[PDB]
Amino acid sequence: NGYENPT
Amino acid sequence: EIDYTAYPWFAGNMERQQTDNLLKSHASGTYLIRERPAEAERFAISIKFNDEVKHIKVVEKDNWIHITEAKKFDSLLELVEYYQCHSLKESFKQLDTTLKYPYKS
Repeated sequence: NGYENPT
Repeated sequence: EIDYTAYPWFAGNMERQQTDNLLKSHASGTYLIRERPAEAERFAISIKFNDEVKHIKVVEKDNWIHITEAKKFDSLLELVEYYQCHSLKESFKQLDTTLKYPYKS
């Protein structure tokens, strides 16, 4: 959250 | 301990907004590793792509450095060095690019 999430 | 001040991709402690002001004028694949002003000694990969600056947490857990749980490194330098050659696609399908160009180019 806020950033980027993997996959 | 590695001294990251050496590398032309290390921006030190820098805020999110300043990073999008700095990277917006560059080609896709331009990146920087910065320290997060709200989490001391935690880092982020900021990379321009599709005219927007994406931001990825560098997690440190159980002595691994990683941005996805599915690929881990001993150090931040080794993390960056792996993703300079292998696209982030393998764990960020939103983001098919390697860490091509450090921002101090």
